[PDB]
Amino acid sequence: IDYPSVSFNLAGAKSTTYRDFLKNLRDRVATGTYEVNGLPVLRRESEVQVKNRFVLVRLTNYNGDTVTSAVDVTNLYLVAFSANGNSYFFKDATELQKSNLFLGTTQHTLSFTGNYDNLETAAGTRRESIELGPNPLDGAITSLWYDGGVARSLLVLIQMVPEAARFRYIEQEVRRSLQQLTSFTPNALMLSMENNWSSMSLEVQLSGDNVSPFSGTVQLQNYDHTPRLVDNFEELYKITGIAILLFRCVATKT
Amino acid sequence: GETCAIPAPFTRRIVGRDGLCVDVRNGYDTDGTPIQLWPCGTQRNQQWTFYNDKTIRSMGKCMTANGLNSGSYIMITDCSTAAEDATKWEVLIDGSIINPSSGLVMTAPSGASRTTLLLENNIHAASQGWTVSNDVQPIATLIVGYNEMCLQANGENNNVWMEDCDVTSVQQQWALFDDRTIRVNNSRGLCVTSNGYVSKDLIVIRKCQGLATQRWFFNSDGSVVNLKSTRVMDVKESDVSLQEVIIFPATGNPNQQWRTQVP
Ligand SMILES: *[C@@H]1O[C@H](CO)[C@@H](O[C@@H]2O[C@H](CO)[C@@H](O)[C@H](O)[C@H]2NC(C)=O)[C@H](O)[C@H]1NC(C)=O
Ligand SMILES: OC[C@H]1O[C@@H](O)[C@H](O)[C@@H](O)[C@H]1O
Ligand SMILES: OC[C@H]1O[C@@H](O)[C@H](O)[C@@H](O)[C@H]1O
Repeated sequence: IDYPSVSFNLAGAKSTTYRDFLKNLRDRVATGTYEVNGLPVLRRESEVQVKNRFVLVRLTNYNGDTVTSAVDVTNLYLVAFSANGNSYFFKDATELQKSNLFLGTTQHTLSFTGNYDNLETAAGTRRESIELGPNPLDGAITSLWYDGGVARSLLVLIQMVPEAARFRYIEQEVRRSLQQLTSFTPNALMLSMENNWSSMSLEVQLSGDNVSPFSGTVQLQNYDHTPRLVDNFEELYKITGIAILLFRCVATKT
Repeated sequence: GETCAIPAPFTRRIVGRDGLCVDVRNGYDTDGTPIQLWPCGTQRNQQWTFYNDKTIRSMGKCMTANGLNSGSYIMITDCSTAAEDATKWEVLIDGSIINPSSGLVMTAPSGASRTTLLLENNIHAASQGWTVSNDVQPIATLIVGYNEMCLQANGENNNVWMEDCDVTSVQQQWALFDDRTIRVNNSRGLCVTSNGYVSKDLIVIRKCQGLATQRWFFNSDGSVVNLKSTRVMDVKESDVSLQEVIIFPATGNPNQQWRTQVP
């Protein structure tokens, strides 16, 4: 299975290079016949071929080293990564991926699984502490290729690549750091907006296309940790800037 | 697959002109009471429930178009007695409260308090902008376009160009009104008014008047276009040095993409 791939070389990469790198990783999973106000609804396992299920991402740090990770075309999750003929899979890791994920490399299995609730645990640290940006991305990349791969490092790439294409907000955030060679830490907003991807996913498919109002609400948060319940599409995009929707249901007002 | 659970009756507010919410005159639930503008607040005559039948009713009385022709004002009344094709509505993402049958949309002739609403011809103007939510407070955020620069406003009746993003500066702070008009956060009395409908027209910052050139729909694709024409707000020749933001057909090129980056 010659799985496709989207590569991003940290080697003197500009911000405009980040915007394109994400657009590629996006279109690689945006291929489908289901839209809503513009944003697409990633396909489901029920209709995803074993030769189109995954997509690789080659992230090369400053030292030239390159690490490739597989992102599920269904939920845009990180299933595994490989560095120096060394692939690593989570505890659960559905046997469906391993069977055709990095086939031809020394397989590995972490003691934890893919999900913030777990990752943050297997690192004695929360995302609100882990920093992101050019350098943090490099060090995180090195920590994987060199130290095999531990939570922390992954927590950086996840919010710096998949979660970066899901929400354009996080993009312009890492776009300012990539260009200004600066770093930062997820704020109450950025964090909350990425903790309700599924919730805000059904509120868009539930209301239906063209329908601005939302049946329910999304408990987002401001920088001051103040509750910001979004109940409409526009108000949602203007803040989060969502660009990808996780299939939670199909339209009804057909 | 799995169809979506038929949404239940949810209650929200409706703003769409200078930051005023559509309120039921005097608050009387009696049939016939017209609908108009009034400062948002805690009141039953301002909260509206949305049902599957596409009927928005406050106090328990469905919002119906008194008449059925360009000019007919709006008001409430018993859902059972009022005409069916006059009680249904449609809240599009363009902020336009249209009426399937009459094909007309809710219109606010003036942002002045008490201004009685009235279904008028749909011409895509900042007068027909309407956002439903419990938060009447507009969004405060910047707009990064090309070269990671932010679109900053200067003085009244003056073009808008991209300057080095300065969060502290107020000359780059914007307020996304619910009426679908972008006004400078500082003096929320000036909206980003275009200068025409023909591609290659400048975009300055002048007073708000529900103008059609002041209608902005943040396309999910990232572009910021006006409702009337398909023209998009971008940077001339992708060159920010020109200090000229204009309207141009959707090309899909970077210099046509924007992003409201919160406060
Ligand atoms: C956007 O501008 C408004 C005023 O137009 C700022 O509001 C402040 O907070 C309230 C609400 O308006 C009022 O007391 C004043 O108008 C403002 N000053 C203070 C001290 O509160 C609002 O802060 C601005 N938004 C941003 C992000 O700066
Ligand atoms: O818009 C007219 C207004 O009239 C007032 O008398 C009433 O208290 C308000 O709730 C509103 O109905
Ligand atoms: O160069 C002429 C035009 O080219 C378009 O692609 C761009 O979106 C416009 O903003 C303008 O630059």
